[PDB]
Amino acid sequence: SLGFLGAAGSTMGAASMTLTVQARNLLSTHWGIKQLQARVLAVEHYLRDQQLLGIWGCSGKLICCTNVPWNSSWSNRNLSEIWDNMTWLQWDKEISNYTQIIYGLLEESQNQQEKNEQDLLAL
Amino acid sequence: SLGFLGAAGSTMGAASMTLTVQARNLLSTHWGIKQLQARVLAVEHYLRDQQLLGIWGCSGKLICCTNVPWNSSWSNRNLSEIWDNMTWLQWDKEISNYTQIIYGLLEESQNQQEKNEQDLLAL
Amino acid sequence: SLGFLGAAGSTMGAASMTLTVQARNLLSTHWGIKQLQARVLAVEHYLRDQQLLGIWGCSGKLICCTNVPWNSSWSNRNLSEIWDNMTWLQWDKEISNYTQIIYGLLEESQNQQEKNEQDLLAL
Amino acid sequence: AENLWVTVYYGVPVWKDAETTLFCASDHNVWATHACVPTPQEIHLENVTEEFNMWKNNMVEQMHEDIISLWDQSLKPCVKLTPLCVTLQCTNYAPNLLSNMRGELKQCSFNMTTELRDKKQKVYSLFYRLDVVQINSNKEYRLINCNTSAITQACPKVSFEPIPIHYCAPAGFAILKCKDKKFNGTGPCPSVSTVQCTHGIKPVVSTQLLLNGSLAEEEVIIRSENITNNAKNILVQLNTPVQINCTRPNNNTVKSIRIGPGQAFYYFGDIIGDIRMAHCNVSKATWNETLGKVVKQLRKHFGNNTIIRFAQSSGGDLEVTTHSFNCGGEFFYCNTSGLFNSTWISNNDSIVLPCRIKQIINMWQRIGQAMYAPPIQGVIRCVSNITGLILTRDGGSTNSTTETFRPGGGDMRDNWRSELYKYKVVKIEPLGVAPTRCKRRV
Amino acid sequence: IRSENITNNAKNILVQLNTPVQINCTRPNNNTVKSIRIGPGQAFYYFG
Amino acid sequence: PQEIHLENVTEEFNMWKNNMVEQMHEDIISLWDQSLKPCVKLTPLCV
Amino acid sequence: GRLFQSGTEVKRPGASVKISCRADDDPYTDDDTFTKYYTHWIRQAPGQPPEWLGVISPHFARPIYSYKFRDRLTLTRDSSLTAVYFELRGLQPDDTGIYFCARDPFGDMYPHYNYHMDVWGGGTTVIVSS
Amino acid sequence: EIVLTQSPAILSVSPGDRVILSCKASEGLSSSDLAWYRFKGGQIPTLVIFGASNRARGTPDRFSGSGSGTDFTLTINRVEPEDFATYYCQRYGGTPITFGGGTKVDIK
Ligand SMILES: *[C@@H]1O[C@H](CO)[C@@H](O[C@@H]2O[C@H](CO)[C@@H](O[C@@H]3O[C@H](CO[C@H]4O[C@H](CO)[C@@H](O)[C@H](O[C@H]5O[C@H](CO)[C@@H](O)[C@H](O)[C@@H]5O)[C@@H]4O)[C@@H](O)[C@H](O[C@H]4O[C@H](CO)[C@@H](O)[C@H](O)[C@@H]4O[C@H]4O[C@H](CO)[C@@H](O)[C@H](O)[C@@H]4O)[C@@H]3O)[C@H](O)[C@H]2NC(C)=O)[C@H](O)[C@H]1NC(C)=O
Ligand SMILES: *[C@@H]1O[C@H](CO)[C@@H](O[C@@H]2O[C@H](CO)[C@@H](O[C@@H]3O[C@H](CO)[C@@H](O)[C@H](O)[C@@H]3O)[C@H](O)[C@H]2NC(C)=O)[C@H](O)[C@H]1NC(C)=O
Ligand SMILES: *[C@@H]1O[C@H](CO)[C@@H](O[C@@H]2O[C@H](CO)[C@@H](O)[C@H](O)[C@H]2NC(C)=O)[C@H](O)[C@H]1NC(C)=O
Ligand SMILES: *[C@@H]1O[C@H](CO)[C@@H](O[C@@H]2O[C@H](CO)[C@@H](O)[C@H](O)[C@H]2NC(C)=O)[C@H](O)[C@H]1NC(C)=O
Ligand SMILES: *[C@@H]1O[C@H](CO)[C@@H](O)[C@H](O)[C@H]1NC(C)=O
Ligand SMILES: *[C@@H]1O[C@H](CO)[C@@H](O)[C@H](O)[C@H]1NC(C)=O
Ligand SMILES: *[C@@H]1O[C@H](CO)[C@@H](O)[C@H](O)[C@H]1NC(C)=O
Ligand SMILES: *[C@@H]1O[C@H](CO)[C@@H](O)[C@H](O)[C@H]1NC(C)=O
Ligand SMILES: *[C@@H]1O[C@H](CO)[C@@H](O)[C@H](O)[C@H]1NC(C)=O
Ligand SMILES: *[C@@H]1O[C@H](CO)[C@@H](O)[C@H](O)[C@H]1NC(C)=O
Ligand SMILES: *[C@@H]1O[C@H](CO)[C@@H](O)[C@H](O)[C@H]1NC(C)=O
Ligand SMILES: *[C@@H]1O[C@H](CO)[C@@H](O)[C@H](O)[C@H]1NC(C)=O
Ligand SMILES: *[C@@H]1O[C@H](CO)[C@@H](O)[C@H](O)[C@H]1NC(C)=O
Ligand SMILES: *[C@@H]1O[C@H](CO)[C@@H](O)[C@H](O)[C@H]1NC(C)=O
Ligand SMILES: *[C@@H]1O[C@H](CO)[C@@H](O)[C@H](O)[C@H]1NC(C)=O
Repeated sequence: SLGFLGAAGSTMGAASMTLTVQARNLLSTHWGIKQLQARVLAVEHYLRDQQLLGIWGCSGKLICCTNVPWNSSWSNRNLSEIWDNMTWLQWDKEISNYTQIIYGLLEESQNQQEKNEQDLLAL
Repeated sequence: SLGFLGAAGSTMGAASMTLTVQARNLLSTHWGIKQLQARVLAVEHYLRDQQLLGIWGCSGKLICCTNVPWNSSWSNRNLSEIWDNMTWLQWDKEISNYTQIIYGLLEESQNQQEKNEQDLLAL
Repeated sequence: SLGFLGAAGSTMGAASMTLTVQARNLLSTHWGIKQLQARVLAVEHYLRDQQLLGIWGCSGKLICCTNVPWNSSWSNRNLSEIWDNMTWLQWDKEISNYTQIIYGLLEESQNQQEKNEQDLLAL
Repeated sequence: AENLWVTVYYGVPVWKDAETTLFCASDHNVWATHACVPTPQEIHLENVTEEFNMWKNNMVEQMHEDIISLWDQSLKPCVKLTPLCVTLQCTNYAPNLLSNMRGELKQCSFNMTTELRDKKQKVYSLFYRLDVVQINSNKEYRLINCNTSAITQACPKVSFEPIPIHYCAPAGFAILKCKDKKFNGTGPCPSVSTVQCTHGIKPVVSTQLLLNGSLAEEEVIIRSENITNNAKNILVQLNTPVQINCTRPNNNTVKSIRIGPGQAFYYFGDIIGDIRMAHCNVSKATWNETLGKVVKQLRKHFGNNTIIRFAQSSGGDLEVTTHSFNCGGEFFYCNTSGLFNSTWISNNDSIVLPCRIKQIINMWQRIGQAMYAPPIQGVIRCVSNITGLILTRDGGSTNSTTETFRPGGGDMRDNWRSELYKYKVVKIEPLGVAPTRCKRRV
Repeated sequence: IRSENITNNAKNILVQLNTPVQINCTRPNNNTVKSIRIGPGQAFYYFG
Repeated sequence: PQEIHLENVTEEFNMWKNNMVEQMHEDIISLWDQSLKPCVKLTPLCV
Repeated sequence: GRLFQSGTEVKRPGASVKISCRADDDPYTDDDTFTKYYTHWIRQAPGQPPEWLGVISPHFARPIYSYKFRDRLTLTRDSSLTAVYFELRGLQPDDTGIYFCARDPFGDMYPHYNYHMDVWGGGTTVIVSS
Repeated sequence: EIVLTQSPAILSVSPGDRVILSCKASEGLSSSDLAWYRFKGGQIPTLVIFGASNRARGTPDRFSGSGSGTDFTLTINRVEPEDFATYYCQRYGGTPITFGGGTKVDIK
């Protein structure tokens, strides 16, 4: 019971129970072409994030698990100092330059979980 | 083998097997901007219902089960009179005012399942 | 590591591991309405293929399994001559006139699966 | 394990032939580069065949509309030249001249409205021979394209140089590119590539030649549909570029006048210098060597002892019987009949071509609309490459050994079929169907 | 017959017949048409 | 209305660089001439 | 719908004939018919099969003649984009007969690249005697 | 040069049967460049068929015909009093094009 973008300054351990208000507001003459571009751009920005979550084995979930290990070169912080003191805005600025290497590394864990499950089901 | 909207007046116990013909037809100069708005409106109306079914743990399924109990204040009808006598049009008018509370109660059951499954999978 | 449409002339047994390079590029004044017409058509062509894979029980997966048996009238080829010699372009031309029945036959494997599980979950 | 079941695959390399909408990408102003997507990154393929075929593509027929709509967009907000259609008292400027230029460069005077509608203004100007028509001392001439069209003056702020643009496809589509050395019109390609969009495509306007086009490989290649048929044009492509030089040595003067409230009109002034004629120079030795090379290339289809004879054009309008192009903002028309002399049997100077200037032009046959060409102040020069010619042949009886070849064409799509011949739009489908031994759980 | 209300004489009454009845009319004048040019590029077709 | 208040969060606010005061300046001059297109053009006044 | 050509002119040996084949009769019209459609001219003698006489392209009125009537046949259009002409110099008492003009896309249109003379227009007659 | 000949030059038939209009080619037509015209004395010669087998705009269901290689046939389903007229077939390709001689149907 916080609202849309209400837990943006709270703790990450307490903001993980209110992920529904940010995931349900992503879809909801001179002005004839001005209003038409927004309804295309919002649908495209929603479908890009829906496509990026469908190829990781997390289509339909909010908090899913993967098999990719967390490298220590990205961040040296432990569990006791991230989910108890830092917010999401301070955490996004620390791994902002490592987004392009994780998003590929989460991809190769899909087919490796898809091929080895394939021949297991062909027996 | 009925067609599109063929079981609209049939029994709810018999129209639950023909859910395919309605879920597959939702996607398929003066008239230059008239035809462009209709496809955007259809895409948005399909993606809204796909987003509402993705945050309930029922993404990719047609008939899913939830954990929210049925309150007796919404309807006092038993099982022998709903799935044998009434159709869907007569049933939608009885719970037409209790939609936004069921839609709100169905959202917390996703988080209360996902947090417990995340706490169970962390061991 | 081949690139976009890199395994198009390779073997089907070797092109089954590079499915992500073609599945992630499906979404990414005179020219004011020329550029706007493509952003609707690409989103519609992506959403049609996402809707066709959602009503088969394969929403979120790349290589899924079904219960529909492969008939011998469509193709009399064995396993050692398809996934070792033929490419993905030569295989599509052999079953090009059988797509309209299999897409029907994959539908009835869904409603016979969700219903027969449903009474399994009501006990 | 013998009873195979069907499986579907997402993201599979399989495609089909389909048409779609291409958009612009290119990186005062020109007609094209006003609002486009800012732009290599090619992916090579191996041992896959594809049936490439030109003259039936959907890219050279969408560009033919995307060029004329872009030309109309650069002609709509300019000044409409309505009140020019008056009686022009017009005689010969520079009389008793014993040179070649005698009939052209006529001096006419007429009345023109100003910003005050009660007052008029007498003005003097020079118009070419192809711009005035007499109608029944000095004579009373009128405009060439007034009784069937309404002329609009083009905007002098925009330019007319061809900026290389790229036609780029959205998500879900690709461009197959053939990378073969020798490649005719219809047939398979041994090595293809999947590209998003192409290199620099210059949208130049030219007839009877191919100026500033793409080059070719080490051998000259010819292209036609069914070249025994003498109805389709022969799109040849030279291996080495030959240069043509032409200027306009008459010193021009552009004078301004105000036809109404807010509008403007730039007309021809006088000539301060010598009354000369524009002419395009080509080097004779390399042009004769190029003609011998294309004759030796064309001799592979009609045996050995067949006399190939280059002739002049047939006739018609000015855009086929002469060669027309666009130099800096001015439209030229040169006869080029000095390059198609006597025939070829198996057993340091420069050739000049007389070139005239027509102001009122009518491109792509827009009936009811016409554009005015404002003059360019000073001497303007143009050096151009020639990569490709437009040739067609005639019929004949059975006992015929003199196969004639005349430079015709005139189709604007042939200028875009020599630069978009190695590209083919294609639509990929991500749904694959295959049987295997797999079976899902209950 | 069809109307919003029969007792209300403000709404129109749309009737629909069971059989189609024909009605014929011609223009028996020859009515030649002449043309004139009103300006640059336009046209004007007037009465002859 | 329907505002949402936030706590424990700071943001680097900055005027004279926003893309909203330069979009409104275009939206006003694009709407000014739209109300003058069906009106009468005052051409023959200049006597 | 239909093409229009007029003329019932008689001729003498040693003169020239002029046959105009227009589309939509009112002179101030912008049919645009002679713009993206080839036009065939075909002669027919009485008691003889019809023979080809000459096609004209709609791009810039570039004519394509045959070898039988090459050196004595000029045909083009005027400044307006209608009313193609037909000038046959060097007359003869052998070509007495009817003349026809037909519209033909000649494989240049967008649907299917067909080859058909969808409409023929009128048909004039040319006789010559002394 | 491909000469186009027609052996049934004279034909006579009753209204209400099927007639065969055959045509022979010289050397290997491309099976996609051929046309049939319905000529008459002092009328408008219209087209009846495209290419090998494709109907025109003003053509009813009773007009058809196929053929490939060097033989081309026209198969009329029923004979009407508005169809008793001569027919002329033509080809395309290299200039000059040549008609197919001439055939004629008649009432008897
Ligand atoms: C096939 O391709 C070839 C390419 O190889 C084409 O050949 C070229 O075509 C272009 C067409 O635009 C020619 O450009 C024009 O050149 C004019 C001549 O200027 C030259 O000489 C002067 C002498 O002082 C030099 O200064 C110039 O150098 C300029 O460029 C260099 C580049 O680095 C700069 O560093 C310099 O500082 C100069 O800027 C040239 O060498 C030139 O006058 C003309 O420019 C006019 O038009 C442009 C665009 O509108 C204006 O920006 C500019 O101010 C000029 O404007 C004129 O008109 C206005 C009207 O108000 C007047 O107020 C001005 O005073 C002025 O008179 C233009 O740039 C090019 O020369 C030519 N050759 C080469 C080798 O590139 C073929 O055309 C092509 N064939 C086709 C398409 O059929
Ligand atoms: C381009 O035009 C040429 C010329 O019309 C076409 O070539 C022709 O092709 C046909 C086959 O489709 C040939 O017919 C064959 O004739 C031989 C006897 O010569 C016969 O034994 C065969 O059974 C067949 O009927 C025809 O001869 C040939 N003409 C010439 C002059 O070679 C060609 O098909 C056209 N199209 C292309 C190249 O795509
Ligand atoms: C282009 O050059 C040719 C060749 O000089 C011109 O052809 C001349 O045409 C006239 C017209 O009857 C003939 O009398 C001359 O004999 C022709 N010249 C030669 C050398 O045969 C032609 O007029 C020029 N212009 C155009 C527009 O083609
Ligand atoms: C519009 O004006 C042009 C220019 O005069 C006309 O073209 C000429 O028409 C006469 C008709 O007697 C011909 O003799 C000339 O040869 C034509 N000049 C050419 C082709 O350059 C044109 O006919 C006029 N259009 C009209 C009146 O509809
Ligand atoms: C904000 O910070 C205070 C103390 O700094 C803390 O007590 C509080 O829980 C935080 N969150 C909110 C939402 O106020
Ligand atoms: C094509 O090349 C790949 C490797 O580059 C090879 O595995 C495959 O067998 C080749 N296909 C054919 C038909 O030669
Ligand atoms: C301009 O108008 C005046 C008004 O009478 C006339 O005398 C004069 O001849 C006109 N100018 C021309 C060039 O005809
Ligand atoms: C194109 O070249 C290939 C290679 O020789 C040839 O087989 C084919 O017939 C040619 N096609 C045409 C239309 O010339
Ligand atoms: C044409 O211009 C070029 C420009 O460098 C020059 O080199 C050449 O000598 C000129 N003349 C000819 C005949 O090419
Ligand atoms: C052109 O080149 C050929 C080379 O075979 C040469 O014989 C001839 O003399 C040259 N000149 C002319 C005018 O043909
Ligand atoms: C024409 O001559 C060339 C000379 O290189 C030869 O290769 C070719 O075979 C000849 N053409 C014919 C049809 O013999
Ligand atoms: C081409 O050159 C020859 C050389 O004498 C000349 O006789 C002929 O007239 C020229 N061709 C033309 C069209 O002028
Ligand atoms: C042309 O005339 C102008 C007018 O002042 C002069 O400056 C210029 O030198 C002349 N010559 C050239 C080649 O531009
Ligand atoms: C002609 O082609 C050559 C080939 O590299 C090129 O260097 C030159 O710039 C071209 N001339 C132009 C575009 O004017
Ligand atoms: C009019 O009525 C006649 C006979 O009553 C009928 O045949 C015809 O279809 C009707 N409609 C039209 C548009 O003529």
